[PDB]
Amino acid sequence: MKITDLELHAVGIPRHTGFVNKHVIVKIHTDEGLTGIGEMSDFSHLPLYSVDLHDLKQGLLSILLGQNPFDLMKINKELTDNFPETMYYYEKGSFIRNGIDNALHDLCAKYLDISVSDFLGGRVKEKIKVCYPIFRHRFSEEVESNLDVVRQKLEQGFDVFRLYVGKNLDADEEFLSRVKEEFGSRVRIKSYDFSHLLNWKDAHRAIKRLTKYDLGLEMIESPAPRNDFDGLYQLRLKTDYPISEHVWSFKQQQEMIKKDAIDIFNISPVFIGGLTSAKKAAYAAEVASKDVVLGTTQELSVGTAAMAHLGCSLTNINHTSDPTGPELYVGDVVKNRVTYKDGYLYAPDRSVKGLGIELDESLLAKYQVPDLSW
Amino acid sequence: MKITDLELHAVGIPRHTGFVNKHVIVKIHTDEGLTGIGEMSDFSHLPLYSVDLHDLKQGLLSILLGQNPFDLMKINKELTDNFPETMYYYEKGSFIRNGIDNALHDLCAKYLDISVSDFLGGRVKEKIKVCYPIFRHRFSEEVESNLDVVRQKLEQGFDVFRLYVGKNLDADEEFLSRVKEEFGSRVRIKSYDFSHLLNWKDAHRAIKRLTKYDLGLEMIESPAPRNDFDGLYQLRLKTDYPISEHVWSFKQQQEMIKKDAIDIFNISPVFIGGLTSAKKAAYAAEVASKDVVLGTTQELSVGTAAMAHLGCSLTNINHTSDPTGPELYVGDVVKNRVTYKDGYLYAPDRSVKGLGIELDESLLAKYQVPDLSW
Repeated sequence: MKITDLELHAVGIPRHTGFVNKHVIVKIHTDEGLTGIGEMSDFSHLPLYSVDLHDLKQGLLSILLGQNPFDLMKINKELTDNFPETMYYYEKGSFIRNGIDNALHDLCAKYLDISVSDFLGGRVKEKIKVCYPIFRHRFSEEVESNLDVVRQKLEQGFDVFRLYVGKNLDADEEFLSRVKEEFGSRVRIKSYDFSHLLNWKDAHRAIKRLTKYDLGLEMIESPAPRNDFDGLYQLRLKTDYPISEHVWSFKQQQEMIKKDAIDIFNISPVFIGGLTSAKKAAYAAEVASKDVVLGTTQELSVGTAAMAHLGCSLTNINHTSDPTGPELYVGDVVKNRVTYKDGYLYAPDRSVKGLGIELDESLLAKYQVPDLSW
Repeated sequence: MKITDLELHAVGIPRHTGFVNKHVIVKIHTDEGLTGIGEMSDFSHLPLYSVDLHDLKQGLLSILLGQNPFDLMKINKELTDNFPETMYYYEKGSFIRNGIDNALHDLCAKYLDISVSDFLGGRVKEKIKVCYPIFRHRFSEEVESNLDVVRQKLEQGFDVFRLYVGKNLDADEEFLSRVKEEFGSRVRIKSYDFSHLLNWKDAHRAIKRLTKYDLGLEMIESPAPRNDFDGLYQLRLKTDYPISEHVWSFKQQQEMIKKDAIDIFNISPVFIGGLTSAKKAAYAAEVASKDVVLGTTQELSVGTAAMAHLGCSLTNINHTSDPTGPELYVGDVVKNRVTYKDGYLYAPDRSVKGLGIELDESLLAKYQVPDLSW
């Protein structure tokens, strides 16, 4: 009923590339003993500075100590007050707020003996279709390797992928051409993701040549520089396909809504500050009669589980989403990881109170790191 | 866990004028036996036709039968599917959806042994400031009577009122002048409500003369015809004070948000289809960095209790609200009515699971009526 302590433990999980992303596993304790778990991921993004976890624990406790975890609106306002939105995609304050708010959801749900799902409005479906990533080709040589990825993942159930483009357009068409002639309708590339790397006119040129390949194309993702609302709008009018963009702040989302700059709002709790903020963003999109899809993150099973519950509760998700964080790592820190089958992300067992994901202390100690330093 | 039946009982409560408004008391039953209660009010508004309750019960049951009350998002989508939004202030389908969604909230909360408050994000405050209505003067003769109302209500704790203006402007200034010289800063008229009766230019003229009296004025309410978004916008730029307007549909709200037509969104669950829809509207306003206030309704304690819980959960309500439905009637159908003290509406006891309001069967039978006919 009352928050009494907080634990912030940093962990580093080696990716299939050897590189290690650092995450923070959150534990919110209470006077009665129940504990809510959460995850602060994506700290491995610019700006090139690291946050002092000792100091962060202290500041977060000063805010949370003695509070009722059920006062989500009150607590989130206090979190936003201390960790302001900045219209920047990778604001570390967002990851921080996300871990806390998500842990509060887990805590409240456990207390009421219900799944986080039932705390988010229930189920509209039990799973959401996701896609597997094919990272941008810099050389036409990497094509073959990516073709194998499609081959391998298709066998594992992933028939839909998202292609990060923009660098070497010739290499992208070759890849698209190769995948079309080898798998045909067996595989779909639901999106061409520009990652804000091109100005809108340059993206328009690329879009015209890549869309010559419509392998179940659903949308064009991030085809303009960050916060270039007028650019997104122009591209939206010149592009037959839906334009999608990530939501990283309410001010940014408000600008896109007011300008009718995009077609699909790509939402991820980690980039907007948690489930509470993500729900607000999804509802603002719903009121504006706009579609939503869940975005990609570097989250492990704890953070991804939150997105699974969120996604299965929304009524305005009619397209393929991107949460595949667990696929980036071999290991994790839970007893049982989230389930992906036939290219779908499943919401955790509704009969299990809380997040439906449990931590494995041995794995936590195994991947533990002293800080979030680069 | 599963909805098994529905009860729709019409009641007519005589107002302090003798006129009787007809409401519908909703009861959603489940296989386990728990029951959720709700209220469908404001049926006494145009259009001049009445809904067949026998048929309505049947249709609503066909939708709800066998469903999990916790699937709020799913159920609300089905409700919206069958009772579409129409951009009309008094759409009866809205009152209908409101009674059902609110009863589902009561049901879910009772099941989890928590107050509806904790099902809405907790508490930001325990009460919200409201104002007492002073209905439009048609003659300068009614002034004296209204002065008594201010006198009487001020003694009862209501130091803030809302004035419905537009008809006889000379009578309005006289009233405003009389109240200022007799109570001074003791009383406040937080709003001049035009009720969509004047085109924006005519409202502008009235606003300029009435604002000569600033008795703690907070906003100008409904100063343009219904759905006149461009008019509201023009008035918003020419009026120093915040412009407020009711939200009756997401399409309407979306237009006002996109155009930045108003300053304050006046939300009432009954006019937008229930707590679930009202939360979405409040969040869309929050994302747009706009304020919200709760509007007036003809609701008894059951419906008003829902607004009390809602209002105490929001972080963007910094002005005086208008829910005073209970003040319109002498009687009601509950064991204990909602509490108003010092001009504040209090959220029901958080320790009481559900809505915090209980029906009184004897009173229900006492005010029962056969239909919603005019």
